[PDB]
Amino acid sequence: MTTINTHLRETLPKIPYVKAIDMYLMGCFVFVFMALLEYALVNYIFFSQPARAAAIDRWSRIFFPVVFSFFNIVYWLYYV
Amino acid sequence: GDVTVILNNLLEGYDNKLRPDIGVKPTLIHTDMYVNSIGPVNAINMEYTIDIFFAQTWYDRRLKFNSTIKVLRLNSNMVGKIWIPDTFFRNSKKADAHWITTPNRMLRIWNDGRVLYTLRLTIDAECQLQLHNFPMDEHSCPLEFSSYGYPREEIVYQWKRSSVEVGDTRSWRLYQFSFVGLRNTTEVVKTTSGDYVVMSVYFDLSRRMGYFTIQTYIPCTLIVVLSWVSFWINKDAVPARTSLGITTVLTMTTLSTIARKSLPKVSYVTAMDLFVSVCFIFVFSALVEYGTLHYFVSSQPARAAKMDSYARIFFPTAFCLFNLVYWVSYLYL
Amino acid sequence: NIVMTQSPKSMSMSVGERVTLSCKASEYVGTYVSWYQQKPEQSPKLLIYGASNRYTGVPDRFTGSGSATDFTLTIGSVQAEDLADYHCGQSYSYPTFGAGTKLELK
Amino acid sequence: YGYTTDDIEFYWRGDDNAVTGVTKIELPQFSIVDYKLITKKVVFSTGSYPRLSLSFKLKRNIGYFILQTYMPSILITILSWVSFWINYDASAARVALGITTVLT
Amino acid sequence: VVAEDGSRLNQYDLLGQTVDSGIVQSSTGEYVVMTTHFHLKRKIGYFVIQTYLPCIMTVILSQVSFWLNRESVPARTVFGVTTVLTMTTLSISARNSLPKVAYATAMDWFIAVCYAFVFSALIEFATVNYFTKSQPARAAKIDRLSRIAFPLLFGIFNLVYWATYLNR
Amino acid sequence: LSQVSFWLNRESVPARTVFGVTTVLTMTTLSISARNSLPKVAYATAMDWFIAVCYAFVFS
Ligand SMILES: *[C@@H]1O[C@H](CO)[C@@H](O[C@@H]2O[C@H](CO)[C@@H](O[C@@H]3O[C@H](CO[C@H]4O[C@H](CO[C@H]5O[C@H](CO)[C@@H](O)[C@H](O)[C@@H]5O[C@H]5O[C@H](CO)[C@@H](O)[C@H](O)[C@@H]5O)[C@@H](O)[C@H](O[C@H]5O[C@H](CO)[C@@H](O)[C@H](O)[C@@H]5O)[C@@H]4O)[C@@H](O)[C@H](O[C@H]4O[C@H](CO)[C@@H](O)[C@H](O)[C@@H]4O[C@H]4O[C@H](CO)[C@@H](O)[C@H](O)[C@@H]4O[C@H]4O[C@H](CO)[C@@H](O)[C@H](O)[C@@H]4O)[C@@H]3O)[C@H](O)[C@H]2NC(C)=O)[C@H](O)[C@H]1NC(C)=O
Ligand SMILES: *[C@@H]1O[C@H](CO)[C@@H](O[C@@H]2O[C@H](CO)[C@@H](O[C@@H]3O[C@H](CO[C@H]4O[C@H](CO)[C@@H](O)[C@H](O)[C@@H]4O)[C@@H](O)[C@H](O[C@H]4O[C@H](CO)[C@@H](O)[C@H](O)[C@@H]4O)[C@@H]3O)[C@H](O)[C@H]2NC(C)=O)[C@H](O)[C@H]1NC(C)=O
Ligand SMILES: CCCCCCCCCCCCCCCCCC(=O)OC[C@@H](COP(=O)(O)OC[C@@H](N)C(=O)O)OC(=O)CCCCCCCCCCCCCCC
Ligand SMILES: *[C@@H]1O[C@H](CO)[C@@H](O[C@@H]2O[C@H](CO)[C@@H](O)[C@H](O)[C@H]2NC(C)=O)[C@H](O)[C@H]1NC(C)=O
Ligand SMILES: Cc1ccccc1-n1c(C)nc2ccccc2c1=O
Repeated sequence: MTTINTHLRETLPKIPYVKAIDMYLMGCFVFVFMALLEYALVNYIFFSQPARAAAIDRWSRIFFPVVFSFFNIVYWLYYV
Repeated sequence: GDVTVILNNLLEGYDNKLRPDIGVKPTLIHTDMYVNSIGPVNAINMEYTIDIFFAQTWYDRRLKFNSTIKVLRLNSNMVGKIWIPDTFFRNSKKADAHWITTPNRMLRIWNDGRVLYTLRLTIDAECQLQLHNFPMDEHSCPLEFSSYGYPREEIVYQWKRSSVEVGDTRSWRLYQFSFVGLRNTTEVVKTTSGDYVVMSVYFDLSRRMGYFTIQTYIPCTLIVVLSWVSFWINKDAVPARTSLGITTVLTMTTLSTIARKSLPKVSYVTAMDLFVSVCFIFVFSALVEYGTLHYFVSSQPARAAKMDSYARIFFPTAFCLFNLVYWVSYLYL
Repeated sequence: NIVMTQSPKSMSMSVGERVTLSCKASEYVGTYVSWYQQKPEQSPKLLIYGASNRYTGVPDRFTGSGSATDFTLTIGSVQAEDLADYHCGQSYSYPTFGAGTKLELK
Repeated sequence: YGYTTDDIEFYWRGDDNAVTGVTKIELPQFSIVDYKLITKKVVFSTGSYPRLSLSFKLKRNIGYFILQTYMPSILITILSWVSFWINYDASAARVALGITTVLT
Repeated sequence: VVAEDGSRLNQYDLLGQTVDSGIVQSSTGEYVVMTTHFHLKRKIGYFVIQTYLPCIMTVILSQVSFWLNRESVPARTVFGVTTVLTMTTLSISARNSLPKVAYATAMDWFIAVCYAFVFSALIEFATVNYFTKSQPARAAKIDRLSRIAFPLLFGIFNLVYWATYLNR
Repeated sequence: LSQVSFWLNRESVPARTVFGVTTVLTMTTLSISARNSLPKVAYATAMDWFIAVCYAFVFS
């Protein structure tokens, strides 16, 4: 994701405010970062209580795509 | 009123195709230079920019008048109507005068026929930078000028006592370099056209090693110490000392690529890329040492056990020694 | 409005000694500060125009010094015909004057 | 351009010293092997015109390319070979080595 | 006078103008010079979004490694290595945009401190691994101390830096 | 390279995961690189379709 952003920004002017493409890339980066942090949280409680770890994995499987779809719909209805 | 009469009398029956003293003696021209700024010095094109006020003075007995007026102070309007020396800069990739809002030119004619002619110039002057010892490299490269078509028998240039004057040097555009002084020189060069008096001004520039330090040297040594960090990791077949090594190598090669792209494509070895190559050898040595250690784990455990500490001590000492040798050799040169 | 503060309001001094008058500008006024001398029952007379430019006929003992917001008028070998009000005025914007300094003999 | 070969003739003054300064040229990436001076005539639809050709033979210096692009390839190939000295049990290590070498 | 809509600045902001008149001595005589000064103020949003947020995210990612269990050695090694590589790339990129000045800017100091934090996190992990399986209590103690120390120190540094470079 | 991961043993999860992720990253880099040579037209070229199908195969 960082590579995508860096390649994109090398073709625009140095603009202060946030562009819509920047908003989308930031949101996607936040999603990836949240996935990594969710894995770290799982690993923090792996040994002590694997049941809640499995529950968290299932909940993530269910609720990452849903929140991503909601964010996409919000983004594409705000601008278009 | 009567200055118009003087000007009309001066130009009547006057031929600006002929230099003063056409068939008598060479025309002597005294030159002065005021250096406004010395622009960026891009080693990629081996050139530097310079903005100057260029003053030329000579005697023209045809421009001789008698009046209470002692000096005629004129603008560029009359420059094209009298004879002007065809001075050009020999090592200039390109140059241009300034023309806004009017031609930045000045002409003054004195009672006895002395002429002063000044104009503003920006010049991109070529000089070949020998980039050995870069970025600990010092250069003194010239600005040469002469007449194009008049050989020594016809025009002779002469530096005044205070010919070259510099400004403040605080507002100049020298980033990698610092101005440390200058000197002027004269000589005669032989060409297919004839012998020409060539005047030269040498500007002494020393590179300041503050940008390249933080741009290349610190990251490379930091990568080297990161490579060292591997020697303390748990000693096994763990990928923590394999991925670490290979990532160190790829970062090293990327840094080398960027650093070399900093400067022009010269076939010889600079001081910077020797350092990068040595830091590139150190990381490879650490990685191969780990490989051999892991191979010997299966054969001899004590061998690997003592090898880890031996590398842990032999690497930083060798790196410090190389740093000392490198900096001592290059700084005292 | 640019208000100019002049100090001291009044100062009594003896002949032949260096006396300095200070003017302070509320805002930036590059060098468009003038010093005028007004003798009793007389119109003001321009002494210094711009910053540190003696006007014609002004004795060389009147010296002006300036800045972006701090200006001083310096009199050197004072004489007895210098007893007058001294005003500083800016001209960077619509002109404004200070209160003035009443020179005294003592 | 305008004057055909019966109006104008071109020739080198000296025929070998007409061109000077070649040996003093230094190029960062090339070396001037040599140069030739040619006299010929070229035919166009509007007539035949004199022509002079000056040509340089430039050889590229190799050392810069060696340093910048060749060594890294050999070094990455050797680092890929290093995978053979790792035991087959360490799948992650060998696969990381190979993939990283491909990426490099 | 500046036109109301006549602004082609995108990275700066025009605060106002200022004129002056003066004299310059020259070897050819004494000339009048008229001066104008345009007071400009750089906008910070672009540099925030493109350097400061990436560096803060990289530091946070490096500090995440403290919450991984001591058994997942390659995980923490990858965290440290990739964070250091990211910091180096960011330093290069952020230095690209600028003239090659010979001194250090505020951005340079911020990048250097973030680079130091990432390296210190890597060193802490190396020390933990060194003391693992020999003094597990000590390793656990240092890890659980770092988990609070590193974010706290980074926050304190950020607060100090911004307070000193914005209250100005 | 992505399809070579099939022949690995199922008891090596890190290796096949690395294969997949690095192949996807390489595909993304190639897709970013390919367009850089062409003007910014608003439709898909034949090369775009080829890259899309290759990305689909790697993802699958
Ligand atoms: C291949 O083709 C190319 C394209 O055709 C060709 O390039 C052209 O070459 C010619 C010949 O050299 C150039 O014409 C000359 O230009 C000189 C100025 O050069 C600078 O400025 C021009 C633009 O010129 C405008 O601005 C100046 C000053 O601002 C004016 O003086 C000009 O008249 C002209 O003004 C008009 O345009 C302005 C807008 O720009 C208007 O605002 C204005 O109102 C006018 O309408 C630039 O283009 C130049 O840049 C180019 O050249 C430089 C060279 O180094 C390059 O580096 C650069 O990259 C560009 O290539 C440059 O910056 C003129 O000075 C010159 O005219 C004087 O000389 C001739 C001959 O001596 C006189 O006949 C003429 O009358 C002028 O002399 C009078 O004025 C001078 C002023 O100093 C006096 O000293 C002199 O005594 C004399 O005074 C008398 O007349 C006055 C009235 O003129 C009067 O006031 C006096 O009282 C007195 O009576 C000449 O015109 C042309 O610009 C080039 N064009 C381009 C695009 O480059 C190339 O050579 C060809 N190659 C070959 C191999 O053939
Ligand atoms: C870089 O690239 C350029 C362009 O290709 C090369 O230019 C060629 O250079 C060679 C060597 O200088 C030229 O070869 C010469 O051609 C001449 C013309 O020959 C024609 O005309 C004669 C009669 O006028 C006919 O006999 C012949 O059939 C052709 O129709 C020859 O006169 C030259 O000498 C030859 O003849 C004499 C007398 O018989 C012999 O003593 C010689 O040994 C030789 O046989 C010579 O052959 C060639 O013409 C150039 N080509 C072009 C297109 O100009 C450069 O050489 C190349 N390298 C460099 C460093 O620039
Ligand atoms: C371009 C320039 C780049 C240059 C890079 C070089 C950077 C140099 C920066 C290098 C410094 C590296 C930072 C820390 C790494 C490991 C420290 C560590 O933990 O090992 C010591 C150990 C010994 O004591 P114990 O085990 O607790 O003993 C138990 C009992 N006997 C008792 O003492 O009570 O534990 C401690 O001391 C814990 C405190 C350190 C960690 C938390 C704060 C540090 C980070 C916070 C501070 C880090 C901020 C970074 C700098 C501002
Ligand atoms: C610039 O050139 C002038 C003329 O050649 C030099 O002037 C001479 O300076 C030396 C001192 O180095 C004196 O001994 C001569 O008497 C001077 N000659 C004249 C004619 O003035 C001057 O030194 C040069 N500037 C340098 C070298 O910096
Ligand atoms: C991904 C992205 C989009 C827009 C602005 C910034 C970033 N962004 C972020 C949010 N985090 C990074 C962390 C490390 C390296 C680069 C980036 C980066 O470019």
